[PDB]
Amino acid sequence: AEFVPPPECPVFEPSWEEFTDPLSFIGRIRPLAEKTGICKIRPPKDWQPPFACEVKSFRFTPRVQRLNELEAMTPREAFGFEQAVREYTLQSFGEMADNFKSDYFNMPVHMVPTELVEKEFWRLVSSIEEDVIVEYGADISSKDFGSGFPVKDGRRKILPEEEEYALSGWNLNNMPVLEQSVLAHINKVPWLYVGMCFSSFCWHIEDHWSYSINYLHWGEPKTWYGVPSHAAEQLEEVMRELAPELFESQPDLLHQLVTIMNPNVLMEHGVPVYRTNQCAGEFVVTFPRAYHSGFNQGYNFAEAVNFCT
Ligand SMILES: CCCO[C@@H](c1cc2nccc(C(=O)O)c2[nH]1)c1ccccc1Cl
Ligand SMILES: [Mn+2]
Repeated sequence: AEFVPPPECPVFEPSWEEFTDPLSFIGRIRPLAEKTGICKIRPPKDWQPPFACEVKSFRFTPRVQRLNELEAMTPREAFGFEQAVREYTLQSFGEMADNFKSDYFNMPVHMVPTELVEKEFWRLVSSIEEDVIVEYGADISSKDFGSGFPVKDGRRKILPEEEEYALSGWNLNNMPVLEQSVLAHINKVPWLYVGMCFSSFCWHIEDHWSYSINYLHWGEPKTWYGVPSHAAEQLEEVMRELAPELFESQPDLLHQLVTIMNPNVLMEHGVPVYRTNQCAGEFVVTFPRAYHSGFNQGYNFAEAVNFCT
């Protein structure tokens, strides 16, 4: 009855030698990681970049997420006016996020097991008797208040011990993003995600089937689910079979806005699914055409960008 956690995706702990170049390292781990879709990379213990966002000015309006919006399809009065998008700071969002989680579980936020938040998230997604609503500071451009990584653009001070991280290849601002094409001869920045408990992103692949790299700067873990690219057509078949008929014929770019599905449903149809808990300071790499989704365990701050090889 309860949620069955998928098997864990690979976790790599590269030495300082292997950590020298990200593209070479990802190319070496590819024979295994491309068979799981996603993988986690723990940097060496002494690799600790600072947080370089403009915190004093960081203001955002997170989007409202109703967990059971799809199960509710199968009309309430004044639908569409459930909750307005409101402005937070990092501090005020974190206070709201911690208060929500501690009130919901009746525990301190860091004492709640990750398996319990996971089991409760999927129960709420399919629940018609309990309407839980959360907020997600998602798709915040790094050009607004700066990247979480230090950058040498002359906008914010960089200490001498921090210059290493502004020049590091693992700095998401230093990832290659320019795809090769003839049009490029004839003629992208990271995004930020401020999460709270139960805030989520649904199943999707990247534009142009691109790689993606994701870094959790700080906070509570981000829970991931990934499908290897060799099962991409299997997942899309399961989606079309079980998606509402109103959304079944929608283009993939639009359907990916509401592609929420319990991983056990995919596993029961033969789709291989892997999971991981991405903790603060760890990278998650998604491979080409690897479907992925997930949710946040609590107040956290992530940075993501598509990169090309
Ligand atoms: C309201 C959340 C927005 O969801 C993003 C999103 C993608 C993504 N990929 C990796 C990690 C996260 C993460 O929220 O941490 C992601 N969020 C998204 C979901 C489906 C389709 C397209 C887009 Cl743009
Ligand atoms: Mn993604």
